[PDB]
Amino acid sequence: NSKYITALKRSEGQLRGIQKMIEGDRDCADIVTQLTAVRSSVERVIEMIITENLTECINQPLDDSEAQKERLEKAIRYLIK
Amino acid sequence: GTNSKYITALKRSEGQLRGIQKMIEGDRDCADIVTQLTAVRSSVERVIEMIITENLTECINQPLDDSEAQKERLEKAIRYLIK
Amino acid sequence: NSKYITALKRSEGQLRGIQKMIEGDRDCADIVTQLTAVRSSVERVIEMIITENLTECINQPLDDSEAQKERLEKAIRYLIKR
Amino acid sequence: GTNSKYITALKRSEGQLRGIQKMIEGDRDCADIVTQLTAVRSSVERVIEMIITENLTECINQPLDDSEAQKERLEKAIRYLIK
Amino acid sequence: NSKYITALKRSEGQLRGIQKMIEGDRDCADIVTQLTAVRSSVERVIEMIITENLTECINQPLDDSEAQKERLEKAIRYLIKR
Amino acid sequence: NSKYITALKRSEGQLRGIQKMIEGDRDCADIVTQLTAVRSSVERVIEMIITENLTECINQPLDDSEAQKERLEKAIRYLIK
Ligand SMILES: [Cl-]
Ligand SMILES: [Cl-]
Ligand SMILES: [Cl-]
Ligand SMILES: [Cl-]
Ligand SMILES: [Cl-]
Ligand SMILES: [Cl-]
Ligand SMILES: [Cl-]
Ligand SMILES: [Cl-]
Ligand SMILES: [Cl-]
Ligand SMILES: [Cl-]
Repeated sequence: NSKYITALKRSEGQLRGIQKMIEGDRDCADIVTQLTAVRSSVERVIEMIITENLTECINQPLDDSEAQKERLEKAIRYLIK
Repeated sequence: GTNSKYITALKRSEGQLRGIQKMIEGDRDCADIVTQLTAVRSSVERVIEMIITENLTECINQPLDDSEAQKERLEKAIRYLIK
Repeated sequence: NSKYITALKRSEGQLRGIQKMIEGDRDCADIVTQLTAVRSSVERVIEMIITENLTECINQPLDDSEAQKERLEKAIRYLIKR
Repeated sequence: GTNSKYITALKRSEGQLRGIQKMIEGDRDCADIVTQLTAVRSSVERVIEMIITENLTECINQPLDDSEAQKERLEKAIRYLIK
Repeated sequence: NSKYITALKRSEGQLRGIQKMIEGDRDCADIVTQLTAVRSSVERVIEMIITENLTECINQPLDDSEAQKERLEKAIRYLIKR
Repeated sequence: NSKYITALKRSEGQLRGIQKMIEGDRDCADIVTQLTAVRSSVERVIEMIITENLTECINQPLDDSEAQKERLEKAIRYLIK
Protein backbone atom coordinates (compact mmCIF):
# COMPACT_ATOMS: atom_id res chain seq x y z
CA ASN A 1 0.00 0.00 0.00
CA SER A 2 0.79 3.71 -0.14
CA LYS A 3 2.19 3.93 3.40
CA TYR A 4 5.32 2.10 2.23
CA ILE A 5 5.92 4.60 -0.55
CA THR A 6 5.99 7.58 1.82
CA ALA A 7 8.45 5.73 4.05
CA LEU A 8 10.64 4.72 1.09
CA LYS A 9 10.58 8.29 -0.22
CA ARG A 10 11.82 9.51 3.16
CA SER A 11 14.64 6.94 3.27
CA GLU A 12 15.65 8.03 -0.22
CA GLY A 13 15.72 11.66 0.93
CA GLN A 14 17.87 10.73 3.92
CA LEU A 15 20.27 8.79 1.70
CA ARG A 16 21.01 11.81 -0.47
CA GLY A 17 21.45 13.91 2.67
CA ILE A 18 24.00 11.42 3.95
CA GLN A 19 25.74 11.85 0.60
CA LYS A 20 26.00 15.57 1.35
CA MET A 21 27.36 14.74 4.82
CA ILE A 22 30.23 12.65 3.46
CA GLU A 23 30.94 15.12 0.64
CA GLY A 24 31.16 17.80 3.36
CA ASP A 25 33.58 15.79 5.53
CA ARG A 26 31.26 15.16 8.47
CA ASP A 27 32.48 12.76 11.14
CA CYS A 28 32.00 9.03 11.71
CA ALA A 29 29.29 9.23 14.36
CA ASP A 30 26.99 11.70 12.60
CA ILE A 31 27.16 9.72 9.37
CA VAL A 32 26.68 6.32 11.02
CA THR A 33 23.73 7.56 13.08
CA GLN A 34 21.91 8.66 9.93
CA LEU A 35 22.78 5.55 7.93
CA THR A 36 21.50 3.37 10.77
CA ALA A 37 18.22 5.32 10.76
CA VAL A 38 17.90 4.69 7.02
CA ARG A 39 18.73 1.03 7.54
CA SER A 40 16.07 0.55 10.23
CA SER A 41 13.42 2.33 8.18
CA VAL A 42 14.05 0.05 5.18
CA GLU A 43 14.07 -2.99 7.48
CA ARG A 44 10.78 -1.86 8.99
CA VAL A 45 9.17 -1.83 5.54
CA ILE A 46 10.65 -5.29 4.89
CA GLU A 47 9.25 -6.57 8.17
CA MET A 48 5.83 -5.08 7.53
CA ILE A 49 5.64 -6.68 4.08
CA ILE A 50 6.82 -10.05 5.39
CA THR A 51 4.38 -9.85 8.31
CA GLU A 52 1.40 -8.96 6.11
CA ASN A 53 2.31 -11.63 3.56
CA LEU A 54 2.54 -14.34 6.23
CA THR A 55 -0.70 -13.11 7.83
CA GLU A 56 -2.61 -13.40 4.56
CA CYS A 57 -1.17 -16.88 3.86
CA ILE A 58 -2.39 -18.09 7.25
CA ASN A 59 -5.67 -16.20 7.23
CA GLN A 60 -6.71 -16.85 3.61
CA PRO A 61 -5.47 -20.32 2.62
CA LEU A 62 -5.49 -21.64 -0.93
CA ASP A 63 -7.94 -24.42 -1.82
CA ASP A 64 -5.21 -26.86 -2.82
CA SER A 65 -3.40 -28.47 0.12
CA GLU A 66 -0.01 -28.75 -1.60
CA ALA A 67 -0.33 -25.20 -2.98
CA GLN A 68 -1.14 -23.87 0.50
CA LYS A 69 1.77 -25.88 1.91
CA GLU A 70 4.29 -24.36 -0.50
CA ARG A 71 2.86 -20.86 -0.07
CA LEU A 72 3.09 -20.93 3.76
CA GLU A 73 6.59 -22.37 3.59
CA LYS A 74 7.74 -19.51 1.38
CA ALA A 75 6.08 -16.98 3.72
CA ILE A 76 7.72 -18.50 6.82
CA ARG A 77 11.12 -18.78 5.11
CA TYR A 78 11.15 -14.99 4.68
CA LEU A 79 10.26 -14.67 8.38
CA ILE A 80 13.32 -16.66 9.49
CA LYS A 81 15.81 -15.55 6.84
CA GLY B 1 38.59 7.88 -2.98
CA THR B 2 37.16 6.22 0.13
CA ASN B 3 34.43 8.85 0.29
CA SER B 4 33.61 8.67 -3.42
CA LYS B 5 33.20 4.91 -3.07
CA TYR B 6 30.59 5.48 -0.36
CA ILE B 7 28.66 8.04 -2.42
CA THR B 8 28.49 5.76 -5.46
CA ALA B 9 27.03 3.03 -3.23
CA LEU B 10 24.55 5.35 -1.56
CA LYS B 11 23.37 6.72 -4.93
CA ARG B 12 22.84 3.17 -6.19
CA SER B 13 20.74 2.51 -3.07
CA GLU B 14 18.55 5.60 -3.41
CA GLY B 15 18.03 4.73 -7.08
CA GLN B 16 16.89 1.23 -6.10
CA LEU B 17 14.49 2.73 -3.53
CA ARG B 18 12.78 4.75 -6.28
CA GLY B 19 12.51 1.60 -8.40
CA ILE B 20 10.98 -0.28 -5.48
CA GLN B 21 8.52 2.60 -5.04
CA LYS B 22 7.28 2.18 -8.61
CA MET B 23 6.88 -1.57 -8.01
CA ILE B 24 4.57 -1.09 -5.02
CA GLU B 25 2.39 1.43 -6.88
CA GLY B 26 1.86 -1.27 -9.54
CA ASP B 27 0.95 -3.98 -7.01
CA ARG B 28 4.00 -5.76 -8.42
CA ASP B 29 5.44 -9.03 -7.16
CA CYS B 30 5.83 -9.25 -3.40
CA ALA B 31 8.77 -11.71 -3.38
CA ASP B 32 10.66 -9.38 -5.75
CA ILE B 33 9.88 -6.35 -3.59
CA VAL B 34 11.37 -7.99 -0.49
CA THR B 35 14.42 -9.22 -2.40
CA GLN B 36 15.34 -5.75 -3.61
CA LEU B 37 14.45 -4.05 -0.34
CA THR B 38 16.82 -6.52 1.30
CA ALA B 39 19.47 -5.59 -1.28
CA VAL B 40 19.14 -1.93 -0.33
CA ARG B 41 19.30 -2.78 3.37
CA SER B 42 22.45 -4.84 2.76
CA SER B 43 24.24 -2.16 0.79
CA VAL B 44 23.46 0.50 3.45
CA GLU B 45 24.73 -1.91 6.11
CA ARG B 46 27.86 -2.42 4.00
CA VAL B 47 28.57 1.32 4.12
CA ILE B 48 27.94 1.34 7.88
CA GLU B 49 30.34 -1.53 8.48
CA MET B 50 33.06 0.00 6.29
CA ILE B 51 32.89 3.30 8.19
CA ILE B 52 32.91 1.66 11.60
CA THR B 53 35.71 -0.67 10.47
CA GLU B 54 37.88 2.18 9.18
CA ASN B 55 37.20 4.21 12.32
CA LEU B 56 38.24 1.34 14.58
CA THR B 57 41.24 0.58 12.38
CA GLU B 58 42.65 4.06 12.58
CA CYS B 59 42.01 4.10 16.32
CA ILE B 60 44.33 1.12 16.61
CA ASN B 61 46.75 2.02 13.82
CA GLN B 62 47.04 5.74 14.71
CA PRO B 63 46.65 5.99 18.49
CA LEU B 64 46.15 9.35 20.15
CA ASP B 65 49.00 10.77 22.10
CA ASP B 66 46.84 11.67 25.06
CA SER B 67 46.33 8.36 26.82
CA GLU B 68 42.92 9.18 28.32
CA ALA B 69 41.76 10.60 24.98
CA GLN B 70 42.92 7.38 23.32
CA LYS B 71 41.07 5.22 25.86
CA GLU B 72 37.82 7.12 25.29
CA ARG B 73 38.34 7.10 21.51
CA LEU B 74 38.93 3.33 21.37
CA GLU B 75 35.97 2.60 23.63
CA LYS B 76 33.60 4.52 21.33
CA ALA B 77 35.12 2.79 18.30
CA ILE B 78 34.59 -0.66 19.81
CA ARG B 79 31.05 0.17 20.97
CA TYR B 80 30.15 1.11 17.38
CA LEU B 81 31.42 -2.32 16.38
CA ILE B 82 29.35 -3.95 19.16
CA LYS B 83 26.07 -2.26 18.31
CA ASN C 1 1.67 -17.78 34.52
CA SER C 2 3.58 -18.42 37.71
CA LYS C 3 5.80 -20.18 35.21
CA TYR C 4 7.28 -16.79 34.40
CA ILE C 5 7.34 -15.35 37.91
CA THR C 6 9.63 -18.09 39.22
CA ALA C 7 11.96 -17.50 36.26
CA LEU C 8 11.89 -13.75 36.86
CA LYS C 9 12.86 -14.36 40.51
CA ARG C 10 15.89 -16.45 39.58
CA SER C 11 17.08 -13.74 37.18
CA GLU C 12 16.44 -10.90 39.62
CA GLY C 13 18.37 -12.73 42.33
CA GLN C 14 21.14 -13.54 39.86
CA LEU C 15 21.44 -9.79 39.20
CA ARG C 16 22.15 -8.86 42.80
CA GLY C 17 24.35 -11.95 42.76
CA ILE C 18 26.35 -10.39 39.93
CA GLN C 19 26.29 -7.08 41.77
CA LYS C 20 28.25 -8.50 44.70
CA MET C 21 30.95 -9.60 42.27
CA ILE C 22 31.33 -6.16 40.67
CA GLU C 23 31.49 -4.78 44.21
CA GLY C 24 34.10 -7.51 44.75
CA ASP C 25 36.37 -6.50 41.87
CA ARG C 26 35.68 -10.13 41.08
CA ASP C 27 36.54 -12.22 38.03
CA CYS C 28 35.61 -10.34 34.88
CA ALA C 29 35.04 -13.49 32.80
CA ASP C 30 32.62 -14.84 35.43
CA ILE C 31 30.70 -11.56 35.56
CA VAL C 32 30.06 -11.57 31.80
CA THR C 33 29.03 -15.23 31.82
CA GLN C 34 26.60 -14.59 34.67
CA LEU C 35 25.16 -11.47 33.01
CA THR C 36 24.71 -13.44 29.77
CA ALA C 37 22.74 -16.09 31.67
CA VAL C 38 20.47 -13.39 33.10
CA ARG C 39 20.04 -11.96 29.62
CA SER C 40 19.10 -15.40 28.25
CA SER C 41 16.66 -16.20 31.05
CA VAL C 42 14.84 -12.92 30.42
CA GLU C 43 14.82 -13.63 26.67
CA ARG C 44 13.34 -17.09 27.14
CA VAL C 45 10.45 -15.56 29.11
CA ILE C 46 10.04 -13.10 26.23
CA GLU C 47 10.03 -15.89 23.66
CA MET C 48 7.62 -17.99 25.73
CA ILE C 49 5.12 -15.13 25.92
CA ILE C 50 5.26 -14.23 22.23
CA THR C 51 5.12 -17.91 21.25
CA GLU C 52 2.04 -18.42 23.42
CA ASN C 53 0.36 -15.32 22.01
CA LEU C 54 0.94 -16.36 18.38
CA THR C 55 -0.17 -19.91 19.20
CA GLU C 56 -3.45 -18.60 20.63
CA CYS C 57 -3.76 -16.30 17.64
CA ILE C 58 -3.42 -19.15 15.13
CA ASN C 59 -5.49 -21.70 17.05
CA GLN C 60 -8.26 -19.39 18.31
CA PRO C 61 -8.83 -16.81 15.57
CA LEU C 62 -11.15 -13.86 16.03
CA ASP C 63 -14.62 -14.05 14.52
CA ASP C 64 -14.06 -11.11 12.15
CA SER C 65 -11.59 -11.73 9.35
CA GLU C 66 -10.17 -8.19 9.31
CA ALA C 67 -9.84 -8.13 13.10
CA GLN C 68 -8.06 -11.49 12.97
CA LYS C 69 -5.72 -10.15 10.26
CA GLU C 70 -4.64 -7.17 12.37
CA ARG C 71 -4.33 -9.49 15.36
CA LEU C 72 -2.12 -11.98 13.47
CA GLU C 73 0.00 -9.15 12.09
CA LYS C 74 0.80 -7.88 15.60
CA ALA C 75 1.53 -11.40 16.91
CA ILE C 76 3.92 -12.07 14.01
CA ARG C 77 5.62 -8.68 14.42
CA TYR C 78 6.67 -9.67 17.95
CA LEU C 79 8.59 -12.62 16.47
CA ILE C 80 10.76 -10.65 14.12
CA LYS C 81 12.51 -8.35 16.60
CA ARG C 82 15.87 -9.32 18.15
CA GLY D 1 11.81 -36.00 -2.56
CA THR D 2 11.99 -33.51 0.32
CA ASN D 3 14.29 -35.86 2.22
CA SER D 4 16.51 -36.60 -0.78
CA LYS D 5 16.96 -32.86 -1.28
CA TYR D 6 18.25 -32.58 2.28
CA ILE D 7 20.69 -35.47 1.88
CA THR D 8 22.17 -34.04 -1.32
CA ALA D 9 22.78 -30.76 0.51
CA LEU D 10 24.28 -32.43 3.56
CA LYS D 11 26.61 -34.56 1.41
CA ARG D 12 27.78 -31.43 -0.42
CA SER D 13 28.52 -29.88 2.99
CA GLU D 14 30.50 -32.83 4.35
CA GLY D 15 32.47 -32.91 1.10
CA GLN D 16 33.31 -29.22 1.50
CA LEU D 17 34.42 -29.87 5.10
CA ARG D 18 36.97 -32.44 3.87
CA GLY D 19 38.22 -29.94 1.30
CA ILE D 20 38.57 -27.28 3.98
CA GLN D 21 40.50 -29.82 6.09
CA LYS D 22 43.07 -30.26 3.32
CA MET D 23 43.41 -26.47 3.04
CA ILE D 24 44.32 -26.03 6.70
CA GLU D 25 46.92 -28.82 6.57
CA GLY D 26 48.59 -26.89 3.73
CA ASP D 27 48.58 -23.57 5.62
CA ARG D 28 46.43 -22.38 2.73
CA ASP D 29 44.79 -18.98 2.42
CA CYS D 30 42.97 -17.81 5.53
CA ALA D 31 40.40 -15.60 3.76
CA ASP D 32 39.47 -18.55 1.52
CA ILE D 33 39.17 -20.88 4.52
CA VAL D 34 36.67 -18.58 6.25
CA THR D 35 34.69 -18.05 3.05
CA GLN D 36 34.13 -21.76 2.51
CA LEU D 37 33.57 -22.51 6.18
CA THR D 38 30.88 -19.83 6.07
CA ALA D 39 29.42 -21.53 2.98
CA VAL D 40 29.15 -24.81 4.89
CA ARG D 41 27.60 -23.03 7.88
CA SER D 42 25.05 -21.37 5.57
CA SER D 43 24.04 -24.57 3.83
CA VAL D 44 23.56 -26.40 7.16
CA GLU D 45 21.49 -23.46 8.39
CA ARG D 46 19.47 -23.68 5.16
CA VAL D 47 18.57 -27.29 5.95
CA ILE D 48 17.67 -26.31 9.53
CA GLU D 49 15.38 -23.52 8.37
CA MET D 50 13.67 -25.70 5.76
CA ILE D 51 12.90 -28.39 8.36
CA ILE D 52 11.63 -25.93 10.93
CA THR D 53 9.63 -24.12 8.24
CA GLU D 54 7.99 -27.32 6.98
CA ASN D 55 7.27 -28.43 10.54
CA LEU D 56 5.58 -25.13 11.39
CA THR D 57 3.74 -25.14 8.07
CA GLU D 58 2.18 -28.52 8.59
CA CYS D 59 1.29 -27.55 12.15
CA ILE D 60 -0.80 -24.73 10.73
CA ASN D 61 -1.97 -26.45 7.55
CA GLN D 62 -2.79 -29.83 9.18
CA PRO D 63 -3.92 -29.06 12.74
CA LEU D 64 -4.30 -31.86 15.26
CA ASP D 65 -7.76 -32.88 16.23
CA ASP D 66 -6.99 -32.86 19.92
CA SER D 67 -7.04 -29.18 20.82
CA GLU D 68 -4.53 -29.41 23.70
CA ALA D 69 -2.24 -31.57 21.57
CA GLN D 70 -2.47 -28.96 18.82
CA LYS D 71 -1.66 -26.12 21.23
CA GLU D 72 1.45 -27.92 22.49
CA ARG D 73 2.46 -28.91 18.95
CA LEU D 74 2.17 -25.35 17.63
CA GLU D 75 4.04 -23.89 20.60
CA LYS D 76 7.01 -26.22 19.99
CA ALA D 77 6.90 -25.41 16.27
CA ILE D 78 6.98 -21.66 16.92
CA ARG D 79 9.73 -21.97 19.56
CA TYR D 80 11.92 -23.76 16.99
CA LEU D 81 11.33 -20.77 14.71
CA ILE D 82 12.23 -18.37 17.56
CA LYS D 83 15.48 -20.05 18.54
CA ASN E 1 32.33 0.43 38.43
CA SER E 2 29.37 1.76 40.33
CA LYS E 3 28.41 2.70 36.80
CA TYR E 4 27.18 -0.87 36.38
CA ILE E 5 25.67 -1.35 39.82
CA THR E 6 23.20 1.50 39.37
CA ALA E 7 22.19 0.04 35.99
CA LEU E 8 21.82 -3.42 37.52
CA LYS E 9 19.52 -1.94 40.20
CA ARG E 10 17.23 -0.32 37.65
CA SER E 11 16.93 -3.62 35.76
CA GLU E 12 16.40 -5.69 38.89
CA GLY E 13 13.66 -3.33 40.06
CA GLN E 14 12.14 -3.33 36.58
CA LEU E 15 11.92 -7.14 36.84
CA ARG E 16 9.80 -7.15 39.98
CA GLY E 17 7.97 -4.29 38.29
CA ILE E 18 7.16 -6.64 35.40
CA GLN E 19 6.31 -9.36 37.91
CA LYS E 20 3.44 -7.33 39.36
CA MET E 21 1.97 -7.05 35.87
CA ILE E 22 2.07 -10.79 35.20
CA GLU E 23 0.46 -11.23 38.61
CA GLY E 24 -2.01 -8.59 37.36
CA ASP E 25 -3.01 -10.44 34.18
CA ARG E 26 -1.87 -7.09 32.82
CA ASP E 27 -1.35 -5.92 29.26
CA CYS E 28 0.64 -8.49 27.33
CA ALA E 29 2.15 -5.96 24.90
CA ASP E 30 3.42 -3.85 27.82
CA ILE E 31 4.95 -6.87 29.54
CA VAL E 32 7.02 -7.80 26.47
CA THR E 33 8.14 -4.21 25.95
CA GLN E 34 9.22 -3.96 29.58
CA LEU E 35 11.03 -7.32 29.49
CA THR E 36 12.82 -6.24 26.30
CA ALA E 37 14.03 -3.08 28.07
CA VAL E 38 15.40 -5.19 30.92
CA ARG E 39 17.09 -7.45 28.39
CA SER E 40 18.68 -4.43 26.66
CA SER E 41 19.86 -2.80 29.88
CA VAL E 42 21.60 -6.03 30.89
CA GLU E 43 23.13 -6.32 27.41
CA ARG E 44 24.49 -2.78 27.51
CA VAL E 45 26.28 -3.59 30.78
CA ILE E 46 27.66 -6.68 29.03
CA GLU E 47 28.83 -4.65 26.05
CA MET E 48 30.35 -1.96 28.28
CA ILE E 49 32.41 -4.54 30.16
CA ILE E 50 33.68 -6.37 27.09
CA THR E 51 34.39 -3.06 25.33
CA GLU E 52 36.40 -1.84 28.32
CA ASN E 53 38.32 -5.11 28.54
CA LEU E 54 39.27 -5.07 24.84
CA THR E 55 40.17 -1.38 25.09
CA GLU E 56 42.54 -2.10 27.98
CA CYS E 57 43.88 -5.07 26.05
CA ILE E 58 44.70 -2.99 22.96
CA ASN E 59 45.99 0.08 24.81
CA GLN E 60 47.91 -1.68 27.61
CA PRO E 61 49.37 -4.84 26.08
CA LEU E 62 51.16 -7.44 28.17
CA ASP E 63 54.95 -7.46 28.15
CA ASP E 64 55.22 -10.94 26.60
CA SER E 65 54.08 -11.19 22.99
CA GLU E 66 52.60 -14.70 23.32
CA ALA E 67 50.80 -13.79 26.55
CA GLN E 68 49.40 -10.68 24.87
CA LYS E 69 48.25 -12.80 21.89
CA GLU E 70 46.27 -15.18 24.10
CA ARG E 71 44.93 -12.19 26.02
CA LEU E 72 43.78 -10.40 22.84
CA GLU E 73 42.22 -13.60 21.52
CA LYS E 74 40.04 -13.96 24.63
CA ALA E 75 39.05 -10.27 24.59
CA ILE E 76 38.03 -10.50 20.92
CA ARG E 77 36.13 -13.76 21.49
CA TYR E 78 33.83 -11.95 23.94
CA LEU E 79 32.81 -9.58 21.11
CA ILE E 80 31.63 -12.21 18.69
CA LYS E 81 28.92 -13.88 20.78
CA ARG E 82 25.28 -12.73 20.59
CA ASN F 1 46.49 -25.55 13.21
CA SER F 2 45.62 -29.20 13.74
CA LYS F 3 42.93 -28.58 16.37
CA TYR F 4 40.61 -27.28 13.63
CA ILE F 5 41.02 -30.44 11.58
CA THR F 6 39.86 -32.71 14.42
CA ALA F 7 36.83 -30.48 14.94
CA LEU F 8 36.04 -30.39 11.21
CA LYS F 9 36.41 -34.17 10.99
CA ARG F 10 33.88 -34.55 13.81
CA SER F 11 31.39 -32.19 12.13
CA GLU F 12 31.78 -34.19 8.94
CA GLY F 13 31.06 -37.40 10.86
CA GLN F 14 27.96 -35.85 12.41
CA LEU F 15 26.74 -34.68 9.01
CA ARG F 16 26.75 -38.20 7.59
CA GLY F 17 25.00 -39.43 10.73
CA ILE F 18 22.29 -36.84 10.21
CA GLN F 19 21.98 -38.21 6.68
CA LYS F 20 21.25 -41.62 8.20
CA MET F 21 18.68 -40.00 10.51
CA ILE F 22 16.70 -38.48 7.65
CA GLU F 23 17.02 -41.63 5.52
CA GLY F 24 15.60 -43.53 8.52
CA ASP F 25 12.64 -41.16 8.96
CA ARG F 26 13.64 -39.67 12.31
CA ASP F 27 11.61 -36.73 13.57
CA CYS F 28 12.02 -32.96 13.29
CA ALA F 29 13.46 -32.32 16.75
CA ASP F 30 16.13 -35.04 16.74
CA ILE F 31 17.35 -33.97 13.31
CA VAL F 32 17.33 -30.24 14.08
CA THR F 33 19.15 -30.74 17.38
CA GLN F 34 22.01 -32.52 15.60
CA LEU F 35 22.15 -30.08 12.69
CA THR F 36 22.33 -27.18 15.13
CA ALA F 37 25.25 -28.88 16.92
CA VAL F 38 27.04 -29.22 13.58
CA ARG F 39 26.28 -25.61 12.77
CA SER F 40 27.68 -24.31 16.06
CA SER F 41 30.83 -26.41 15.75
CA VAL F 42 31.55 -25.02 12.28
CA GLU F 43 30.80 -21.50 13.51
CA ARG F 44 33.16 -22.02 16.43
CA VAL F 45 35.99 -22.85 14.02
CA ILE F 46 35.08 -19.75 11.98
CA GLU F 47 35.13 -17.60 15.09
CA MET F 48 38.45 -19.02 16.25
CA ILE F 49 40.06 -18.35 12.87
CA ILE F 50 38.65 -14.83 12.69
CA THR F 51 39.73 -14.14 16.28
CA GLU F 52 43.28 -15.40 15.74
CA ASN F 53 43.59 -13.54 12.45
CA LEU F 54 42.47 -10.24 14.01
CA THR F 55 44.75 -10.84 17.01
CA GLU F 56 47.81 -11.30 14.81
CA CYS F 57 46.95 -8.20 12.72
CA ILE F 58 46.80 -6.10 15.88
CA ASN F 59 49.72 -7.75 17.65
CA GLN F 60 52.13 -8.00 14.68
CA PRO F 61 51.57 -4.98 12.43
CA LEU F 62 53.06 -4.61 8.97
CA ASP F 63 55.81 -2.03 8.43
CA ASP F 64 53.82 -0.08 5.84
CA SER F 65 51.09 2.12 7.30
CA GLU F 66 48.67 1.77 4.38
CA ALA F 67 49.32 -1.99 4.21
CA GLN F 68 48.62 -2.33 7.94
CA LYS F 69 45.50 -0.18 7.53
CA GLU F 70 44.05 -2.41 4.79
CA ARG F 71 45.01 -5.60 6.64
CA LEU F 72 43.29 -4.56 9.92
CA GLU F 73 40.23 -3.39 8.02
CA LYS F 74 39.89 -6.79 6.35
CA ALA F 75 40.35 -8.53 9.72
CA ILE F 76 37.72 -6.36 11.42
CA ARG F 77 35.28 -6.71 8.50
CA TYR F 78 35.22 -10.48 9.09
CA LEU F 79 34.56 -9.78 12.78
CA ILE F 80 31.43 -7.74 12.05
CA LYS F 81 30.12 -9.63 9.02
CL1 LIG G 1 17.12 -3.16 11.99
CL1 LIG H 1 12.93 7.60 10.26
CL1 LIG I 1 34.39 -4.73 0.45
CL1 LIG J 1 22.98 -4.71 12.45
CL1 LIG K 1 34.07 -5.49 35.81
CL1 LIG L 1 15.00 -22.72 -1.13
CL1 LIG M 1 20.75 -19.03 13.95
CL1 LIG N 1 1.43 -12.85 30.00
CL1 LIG O 1 26.22 -20.33 16.25
CL1 LIG P 1 30.17 -30.93 19.14
